[PDB]
Amino acid sequence: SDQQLDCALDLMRRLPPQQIEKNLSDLIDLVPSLCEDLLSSVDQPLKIARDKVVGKDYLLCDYNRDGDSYRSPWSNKYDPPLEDGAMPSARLRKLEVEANNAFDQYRDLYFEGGVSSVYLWDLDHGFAGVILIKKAGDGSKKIKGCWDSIHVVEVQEKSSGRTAHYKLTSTVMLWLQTNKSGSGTMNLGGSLTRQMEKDETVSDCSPHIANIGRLVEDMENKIRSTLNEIYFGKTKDIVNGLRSVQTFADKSKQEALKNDLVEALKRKQ
Amino acid sequence: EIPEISLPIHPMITNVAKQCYERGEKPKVTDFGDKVEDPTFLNQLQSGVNRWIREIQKVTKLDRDPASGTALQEISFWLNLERALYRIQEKRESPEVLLTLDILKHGKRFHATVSFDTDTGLKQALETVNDYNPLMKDFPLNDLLSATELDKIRQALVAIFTHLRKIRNTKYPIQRALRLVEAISRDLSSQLLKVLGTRKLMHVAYEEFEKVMVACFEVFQTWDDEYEKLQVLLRDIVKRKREENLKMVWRINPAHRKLQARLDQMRKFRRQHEQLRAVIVRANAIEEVNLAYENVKEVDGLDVSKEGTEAWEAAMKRYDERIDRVETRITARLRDQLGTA
Repeated sequence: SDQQLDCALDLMRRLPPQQIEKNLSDLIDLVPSLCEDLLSSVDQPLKIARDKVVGKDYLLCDYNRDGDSYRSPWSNKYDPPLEDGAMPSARLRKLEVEANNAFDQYRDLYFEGGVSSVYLWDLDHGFAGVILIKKAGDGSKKIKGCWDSIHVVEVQEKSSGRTAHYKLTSTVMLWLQTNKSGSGTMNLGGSLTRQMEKDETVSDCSPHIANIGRLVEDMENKIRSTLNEIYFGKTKDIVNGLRSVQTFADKSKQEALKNDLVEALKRKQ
Repeated sequence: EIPEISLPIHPMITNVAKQCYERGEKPKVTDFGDKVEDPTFLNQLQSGVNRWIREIQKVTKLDRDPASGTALQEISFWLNLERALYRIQEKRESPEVLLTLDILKHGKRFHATVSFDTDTGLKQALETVNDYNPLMKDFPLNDLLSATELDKIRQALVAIFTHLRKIRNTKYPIQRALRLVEAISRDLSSQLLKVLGTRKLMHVAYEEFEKVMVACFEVFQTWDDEYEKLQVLLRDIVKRKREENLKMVWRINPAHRKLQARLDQMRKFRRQHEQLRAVIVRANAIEEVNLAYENVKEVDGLDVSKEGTEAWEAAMKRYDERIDRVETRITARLRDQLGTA
């Protein structure tokens, strides 16, 4: 049933990014023996939890999925009440609380709201973390958007000397809508994923978390940019290439002179 | 062993409190009046408080090698730190020092006031002290002090470790516990050294020496099985704490295996003498091997390890060779004694 899995992933690849959760559950309802085989490479939105003791929010994924509970980084507690989970290193717990702090600053600077979370775990010669960012559109506004970001980062620290090897994998799951009069309703799905790795020197002024912050910042700038120009301009190009606004036989004139100049440019070769 | 340094206050403040002491009035903060909100006054106050912070930090962060000195020295050192940090809290809680703090608070200078409790590591030092405070009081090391009988040592070793079992709730470090164990073995070795001294073991018969031998291995087995129980104890402690994957060394070479190995070589040594001296009695090879036996073995000399290998590895295999060469005749002699007929 391995070909069945390949076609299943391609089906999710071509599936409409509006009902990712429901249709993923449906596809799992086909072959439930292949269920938690798909929940590793099928990108879907996030789940907002609620830290009761702190009064914050924290997102849900597999990295915080300790057993079947979730480690709330604002409290380092598990919900459902599992007092047998895998607590992170106390060292990494302090590094994680400052990580959550720095990314709250990051999130507030670019997203001006939204929910974020940064979990962490070990490595033999380093550590690794995940960065969840979920920005839903302004509910008051008509723009029904939902920015979703997941950043798999793996700090492969070298021997000593404080130089590292920062491996990072990201993912953006966009969502957009406008109920504008000129467009009626213009829905706009979309999703990206990239990888980047750099070896920035670690120091007392340049900790690991700062290097990760620069990488996440650059990565999201590239993804948002890349999206907006390449992919969205590509869609605009497709709509313009399908139907043209200019009347034909006028386009035959401009394309006529265009082919004339094609002959002119390829005439003096 | 621990510096206990008092906190000096400015002399004019002492004269003011002295003036209030002549009356019985509590020396108020605003007694200085205009002198409170002045630059040089608060300047000198912060100078004194800053030196106080350095005096506290002089002894709070103090630490030495956990295996430096004997076991009782390190254990008593932690005890000294406990009571000494309480004395630092005593000097902190006096109303005169609080009066200086009130001067800096009333003069809107929050720096020395907040740093008097945060910059001083006395708070965290006292909380760790209190975490180790019941663990350091009523330690049964005296059970190990006057224990000359190996049975007293058996029950003593089990008692001390069962009292030490409360380190599951007080976060005991790994390497600290291992150096602690080696310190325990240090005193065990010292006690056994004088025990072998007051035993006159080189002259007793194999009956009493056999009983003493078995008692020695009794103590050693109490060490091994109870130490494995302490090993499993610390294993589950590290599991319940969930901190990291350090390269923790459990390859412990304590102070008692050093004598245990020599005992083992003597066990097989007595096997040679057992079959021989127990039967040979039954032509002068009988006498002659007991002659050469005692001649190459009567000089163990308080059986320390250093000279043990240093000269006794040669004298040891030399004793083997003295049997052998001495016993060399009997083989071919037996070939005579019975092969002729």
